Amino acid sequence: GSSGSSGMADEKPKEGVKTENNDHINLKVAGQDGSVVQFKIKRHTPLSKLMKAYCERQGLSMRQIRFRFDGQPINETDTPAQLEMEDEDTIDVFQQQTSGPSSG
Repeated sequence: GSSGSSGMADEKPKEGVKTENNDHINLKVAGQDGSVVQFKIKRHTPLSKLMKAYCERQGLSMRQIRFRFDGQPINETDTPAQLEMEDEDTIDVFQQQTSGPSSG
C-alpha cells in the first residue's frame, strides 16, 4: 500500500574516559567554515576511536566524511605513531552539509 517509514533514533549516545597524563597527542581537525575539533589520543592507539568520535560529535557518518594526514588517505586501523603524528598536529577532513529528516 505504498507504505513506508524511518526512524534511526540514535545520535551515538555514549561517553568515554581518559587518564591524567601528558603522554598523549592532540590533533586539530579542520572541516567547518570556522570550527576546529581537537582530539586527545595515545601514540599507540588506532585513529578508529578518534574518527568515530569525530562523527558522533557532528552526528555524521564515517563514510559521508573522510580523514587525511599530510595530504594522504588514513585508515582507522593505522596509528598516530606510524605516521609520526607529532604534538599539536592538524588532521584533514571534509565536513559536507547534509541535513537529516529525522531528529535525535
